Amino acid sequence: TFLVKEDSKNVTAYTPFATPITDSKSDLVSLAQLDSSYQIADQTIHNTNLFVLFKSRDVKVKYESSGSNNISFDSTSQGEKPSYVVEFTNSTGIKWTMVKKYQLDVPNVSSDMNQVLKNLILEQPLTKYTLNSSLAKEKGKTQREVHLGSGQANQWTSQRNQHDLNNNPSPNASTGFKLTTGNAYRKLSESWPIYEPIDGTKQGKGKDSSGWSSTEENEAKNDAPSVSSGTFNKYLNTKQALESIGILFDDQTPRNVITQLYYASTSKLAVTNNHIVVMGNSFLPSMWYWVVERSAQENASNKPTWFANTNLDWGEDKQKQFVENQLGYKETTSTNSHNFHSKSFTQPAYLISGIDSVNDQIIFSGFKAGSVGYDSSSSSSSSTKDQALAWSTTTSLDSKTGYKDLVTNDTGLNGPINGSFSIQDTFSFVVPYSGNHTNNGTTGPIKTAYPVKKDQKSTVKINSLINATPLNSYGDEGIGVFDALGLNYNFKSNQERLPSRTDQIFVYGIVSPNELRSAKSSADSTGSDTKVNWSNTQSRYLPVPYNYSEGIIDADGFKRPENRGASVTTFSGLKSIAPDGFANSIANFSVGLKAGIDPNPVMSGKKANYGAVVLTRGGVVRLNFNPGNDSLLSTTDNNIAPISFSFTPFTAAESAVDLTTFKEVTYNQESGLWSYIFDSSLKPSHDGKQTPVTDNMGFSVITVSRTGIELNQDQATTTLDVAPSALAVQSGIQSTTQTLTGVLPLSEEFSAVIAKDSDQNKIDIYKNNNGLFEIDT
Repeated sequence: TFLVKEDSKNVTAYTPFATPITDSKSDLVSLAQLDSSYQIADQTIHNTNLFVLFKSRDVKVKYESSGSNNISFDSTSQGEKPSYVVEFTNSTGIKWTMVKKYQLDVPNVSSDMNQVLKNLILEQPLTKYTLNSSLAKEKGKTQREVHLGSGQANQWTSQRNQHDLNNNPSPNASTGFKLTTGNAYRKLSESWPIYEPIDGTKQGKGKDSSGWSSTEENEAKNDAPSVSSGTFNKYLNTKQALESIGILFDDQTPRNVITQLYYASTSKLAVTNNHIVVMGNSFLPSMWYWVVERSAQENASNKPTWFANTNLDWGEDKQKQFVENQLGYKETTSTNSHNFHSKSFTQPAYLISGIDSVNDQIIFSGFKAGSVGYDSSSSSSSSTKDQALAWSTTTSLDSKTGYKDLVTNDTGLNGPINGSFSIQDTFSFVVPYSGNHTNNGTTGPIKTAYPVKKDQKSTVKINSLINATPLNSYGDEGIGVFDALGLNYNFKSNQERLPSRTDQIFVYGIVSPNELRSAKSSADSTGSDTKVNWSNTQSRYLPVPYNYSEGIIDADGFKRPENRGASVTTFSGLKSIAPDGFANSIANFSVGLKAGIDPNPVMSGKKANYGAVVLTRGGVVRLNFNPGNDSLLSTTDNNIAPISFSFTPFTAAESAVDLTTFKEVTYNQESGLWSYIFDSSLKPSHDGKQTPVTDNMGFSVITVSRTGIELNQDQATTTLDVAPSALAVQSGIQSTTQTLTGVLPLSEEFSAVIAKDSDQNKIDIYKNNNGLFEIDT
């Protein structure tokens, strides 16, 4: 029998004949002995029992920079509503009864962690209505402007050696983006605004919470009023959009960053034979995750593990350093120059695609949320004051071809180097040279350095920030756009896309029960921050489709003259033509990670195959694993890109689907097919211009199938050299009128759709032809 979620707290069971079981509508929130403010966040089936995640709309969390126990629930005003994971069972018809109830307590904080948190600042979440221009921030100081000062041009050649930028050919390379304007950056105790600038290069107060609350917020309220009578020339009102992505409010005002971080961090559920795993959502970053031992006592506090303590394998040692060297500045010749890199932490947040389990293994994926240092000096003063220190790390044109050599390239490892370079009859934004290489021949090794002057080394305060997108540098320049859309190509006979290693990074992997026990120990460590190691992980540069932006039509080394023009080179300039329910065409999104075991037989004496699929902006990604080792699939040749990742573009039908309305991902074990359910009723009621939405009705379903030569099929396929892929195709189940309840996969050859057009229910039976549906009236 199949289970259907009637609403935010009720669950109704159906027989395989698409008929509802009488007296089966159960209120699990009531059953779990939880109050009205709670609703079911995620459901999964393990060991035949239903595991349910619950989260309260009434949760309140505080961050107190002083003290030992910094992150805590606000007991005082009935905000001590932690999230719960409950095991339910059938005691027979359908009669649910609670087995175990686990509570997810806030994270513990060390002395070292709290020194980052004290001055940690966070970007306002990205919305359905957020533009390329809202995201855009004013360009920072030039490399020669930081280390040398103003009017120090054509003196670079003689002075670059002292500042340890020996032979560096890019004085004009940007050092980051200014934080005095653009999208709001807030402390964990501070709250985010309902307003978003239309142009971040001009409108906005960035990290200046004080300057916003005193003067700018009032201009914002006047321009972009809630419900319209408003002008909407400088600002967008996204209260409705914010609310639709899980933002909690005190009427009009959103709750502080820490509360939003908690509520969104308890979004997805995975269950193994000994552990329960809880991760965040795709909308806003997750700085932690929960590993709950299923053997935990009735009233015990289950604490999360920080991502800043979970050391991942980025594929290569160099790939990890790239991410870390940009997290902040080291040495701390100041005293309060605390950031993540200095306090010896790793990547602190991820925008989680999802989490699932196969053969007691946990599978995760997501994009790495951008994180960089920033200056907070407050005065003469430092040249980098009120600015983020981020840069492009895209592989140089002169680099060796072959995946391993492209990703290990020392281009932009310690400091910035990319810009704009004229090559023959075209151009590039990536530095043409690395090592001893120059146009004349060999000139001595090229050096890079963190954008901090060595004279101002002591009188500088480099603290930490976290972005709401997979973009590290938002500085309004050429290279920013090519790194975001994947428009950097080499010029050698065999073309190759030069990857970035900090911007639009997709991280994925498989976690063992012992790797999860390690994670649990780190959450329970008191005193020192205990470090975790996840071995079977990988990273891949996954950018947004270039054709989602107006003005770009191909991806080649040769670039047309019109493509050096400002209108299609900077963020504010760039215009979106993306149909996937996002106003921006620059930041990538991922959702619906679901793994499944292949029904097709494998060679005798070999373990059954299993993979995972996930949806990203522009296509479907497939994660390939070796079942004999329960590791990521790999191959002998390093020149070929990790065979554990595959990407297949979408067509106009799949691109048309609003990725922000993802409801549920299912997998049919007998078919080997994934059903991606999108409910249009998950749309916000009003635009950024407060105009009522008129397309929040209906649904859509996408089928995902395995393609390619699969492992251990025969004697030849015992090893692979090509990554097996996936295919996303609009199933044929869709509506613009009906409001979906759920989809019953009645059989391999049949499916049932439960919906309401005018309150009364309707059961639609569709004919299934290996993933392709046509209605049976």
